[PDB]
Amino acid sequence: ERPSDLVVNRLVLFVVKGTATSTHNTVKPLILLEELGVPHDIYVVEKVSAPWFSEINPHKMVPAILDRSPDGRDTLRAWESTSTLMYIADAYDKDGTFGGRNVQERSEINNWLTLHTAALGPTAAYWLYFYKLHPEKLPKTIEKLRSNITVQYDILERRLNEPGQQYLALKDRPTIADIATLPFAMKSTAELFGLEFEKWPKLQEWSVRMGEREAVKRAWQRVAGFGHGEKEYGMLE
Amino acid sequence: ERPSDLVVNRLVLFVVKGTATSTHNTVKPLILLEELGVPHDIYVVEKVSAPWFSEINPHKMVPAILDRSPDGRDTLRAWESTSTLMYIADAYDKDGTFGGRNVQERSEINNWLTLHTAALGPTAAYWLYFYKLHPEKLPKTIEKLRSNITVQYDILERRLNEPGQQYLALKDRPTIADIATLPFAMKSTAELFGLEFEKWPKLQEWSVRMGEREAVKRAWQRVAGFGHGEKEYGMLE
Ligand code: NA
Repeated sequence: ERPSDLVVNRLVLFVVKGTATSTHNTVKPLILLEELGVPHDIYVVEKVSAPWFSEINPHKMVPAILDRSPDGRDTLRAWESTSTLMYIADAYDKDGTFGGRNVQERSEINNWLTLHTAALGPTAAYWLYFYKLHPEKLPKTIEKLRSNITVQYDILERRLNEPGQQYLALKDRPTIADIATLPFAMKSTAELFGLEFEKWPKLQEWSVRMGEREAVKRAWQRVAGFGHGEKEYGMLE
Repeated sequence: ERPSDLVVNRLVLFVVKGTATSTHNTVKPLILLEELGVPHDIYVVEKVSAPWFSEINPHKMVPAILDRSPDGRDTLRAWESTSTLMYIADAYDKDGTFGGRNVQERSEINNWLTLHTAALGPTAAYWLYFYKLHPEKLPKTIEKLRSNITVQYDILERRLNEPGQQYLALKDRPTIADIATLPFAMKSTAELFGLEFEKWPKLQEWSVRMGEREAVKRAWQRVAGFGHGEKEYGMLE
């Protein structure tokens, strides 16, 4: 059984209480929702281990989405942060401004999106798990993961050093690839991993260029705030 | 400089010499090519570290694809196995048989495809890295990765126990989510991880149903043989 305040009249984004370590994945769909101006509600999950929530996301994590299918026939769900980006793009990015307009664009967008999904994303998640959550401290494993993060920053830097390459996928404009990558490829996160972000100057420039976008600023301010307003948990107003 | 035998007249799939542990990602786009009957060449890479290959895939791994743009005027690329699947479906699966025919299908395909890309895939990759490749054995790290594989198997098993859920994403037919998951969710790979696959009966059943598809059989038989024929490295005839 779902909670009584969980209703789907529009896209619902599931998040947890905003903290330094709880927003790096949930901010991704929120950025895209802000960029596209998609109507959405925010649901602050108290316990991701709750049975009702594993019905939405069997991986028991945020972000998750419930939305009405375009024809209204189904309650669609999206879970995994990359999958929330693909879903919002598919349902709402009519012009492929973030999703890609043609096969050529999508080919690079899916390359840089998947690189994050498969490499930087999971490495950073394992780095954080072993550094902070694992009952035993495994410093050899932690150091290898931190080393793998520098290799991923090395790839992103090489790409942003190519002529006219202002963004990861496309030269001209940011895509879901850029949105997926940003939270793990900015100064505060690099500082968390124990790295000096200035060592990747084009990547740092890119992070600032992205950070200056109004949608991204609005996303960061809101995700930090979720659960710390008049409502602690459940559907926000 | 690019090798003299590398030309893009059609889709070229980049692979390495076939072994039990070198083919679980390259097999994914090869299954989809076989399923759709996409004309393609195979290129056996001697050294993924070779500077010419890093210009194709900066992550210096297989699989990677070079192919002609829709209009045939330009060359495009896909790299990361999941990205190779998304590209082939975009360019060649116009009926959305494997890519998904609508927002509802694609929502579930992208959920189960991204779960593999973000969770089982990277976990299996780190497991193999620490188990064979890393210069010192780290048994606690390997144990935790193994345990995380069982948690991914538990999620897949829960899904395939849902009434009528014959495949991971859709009830009725396999998609790129199934193709992506299979190599890391079959008896042989389970045995390699030191797991008893019988503990996940619906997952084992699904693996056998996928394995009985002619395209999946053709892919497995071909990928094992790359680099063992009359031409060891370069463009196969
Ligand atoms: Na089943």
